[PDB]
Amino acid sequence: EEGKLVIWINGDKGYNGLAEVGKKFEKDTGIKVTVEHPDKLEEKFPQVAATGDGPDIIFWAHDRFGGYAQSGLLAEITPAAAFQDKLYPFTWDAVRYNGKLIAYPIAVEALSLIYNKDLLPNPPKTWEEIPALDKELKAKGKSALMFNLQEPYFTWPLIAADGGYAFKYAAGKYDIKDVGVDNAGAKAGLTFLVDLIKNKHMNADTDYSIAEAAFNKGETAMTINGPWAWSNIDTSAVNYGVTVLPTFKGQPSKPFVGVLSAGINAASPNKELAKEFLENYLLTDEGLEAVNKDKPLGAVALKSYEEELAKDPRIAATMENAQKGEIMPNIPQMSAFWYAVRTAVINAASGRQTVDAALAAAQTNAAAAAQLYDVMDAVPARRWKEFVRTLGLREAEIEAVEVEIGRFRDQQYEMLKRWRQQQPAGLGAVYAALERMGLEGCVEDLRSRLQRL
Ligand SMILES: OC[C@H]1O[C@H](O[C@H]2[C@H](O)[C@@H](O)[C@@H](O)O[C@@H]2CO)[C@H](O)[C@@H](O)[C@@H]1O
Repeated sequence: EEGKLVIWINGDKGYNGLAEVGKKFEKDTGIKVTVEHPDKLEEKFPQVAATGDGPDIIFWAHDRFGGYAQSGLLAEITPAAAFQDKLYPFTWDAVRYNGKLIAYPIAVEALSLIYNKDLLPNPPKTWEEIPALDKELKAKGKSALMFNLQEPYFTWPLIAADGGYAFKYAAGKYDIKDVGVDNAGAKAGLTFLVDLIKNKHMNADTDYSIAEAAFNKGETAMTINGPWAWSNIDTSAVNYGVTVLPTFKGQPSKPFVGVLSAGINAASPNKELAKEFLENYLLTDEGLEAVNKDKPLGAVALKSYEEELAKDPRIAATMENAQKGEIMPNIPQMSAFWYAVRTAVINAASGRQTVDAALAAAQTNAAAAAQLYDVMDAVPARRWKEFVRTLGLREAEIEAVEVEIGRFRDQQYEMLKRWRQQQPAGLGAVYAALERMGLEGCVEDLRSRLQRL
């Protein structure tokens, strides 16, 4: 409410360093700033966004924000040109949706190969030598590589290496009908990983926590993680280097590059309080450093502080894997891409389906669920569950998109409920709700539009 900014950020980031920026904002303003890191906040936000229980500011990679923006869930970001010139232009590209800036870019993230120099002074240049490397390391009682296999964010670089892609980009924007998840490149990539499991070089149940504790206790020679993981490795007794990810079939693995961004809730009563903290407190040299001290940000978007961080060879390696990778689209159809790839990798890793059944299933489901967003606002009110039931698409990854779209539609009805009570609300979500509620909603919609002038 008024007199407080509640901020949502994921738990693997420096929320205590971010809180320290919230203290300094309170010493000058008296305004209290609370930072919390809820479980599944990226899925919890579309549930409580337009309600009085949503955050004022939400921190996540830029790929989740276009679904928020298209729903009208976030207020438009309009900094002065003098403030925009303080950040790199490509960071603003990642937060521009339909010509509108929708968030504040914070830092550039990219996965890197992190290795123990004591167990491995020269890291492998190719994926293909980890099998032979692991055998020599399992004789030593250890393993070669352990990383999170439960999230496709970590496994996508190998899948993308030989030619996999999410949505084909061609001349200005992406084609959601062109998904490259089961092409010859993505199959060879996922086959190599599955080959590592069946050959006893990796465990299919390895997650983030096990892979981190194994590397930080010297049990595996390598892991794959981002800049946020460096702080936990510093505290342990391992001398580590970070460098390029291995190549596959002679081509560099292409990770999905995420730009950590801060979006402002369109239903927040303290939008101006949020921009002042963001523009004049966090996005400063001493604000970024308070967070980077907690757990590192990576290549920050602030050009002044990025001069100091570019010295770090760990930052240079992050940028090298980011140029070899590709930036994530911010389109709402990314949620459909992820949900379908998570199931394909887990099913192929556990052997429940072959690499071919897994990647062909995800290809059709990701291309089918992508079209649901094109009619999310068209389906008339009270009819979304009826619409879903009629289609009969009973696939887990497709209905995960149906549920989120249903969550998006509910928040637009909350925005209309507040807007009718002269409360803070996003006008785009108000109109999106009104334009699916019959002829009287379209009269109330346009009548409103005509008084705005
Ligand atoms: O897994 C940790 C890592 O996850 C994030 O990457 C996400 C992506 O941003 C989401 O849209 C999700 O659907 O897909 C990926 C997970 O599979 C962040 O990019 C990163 O900061 C975070 O550490």
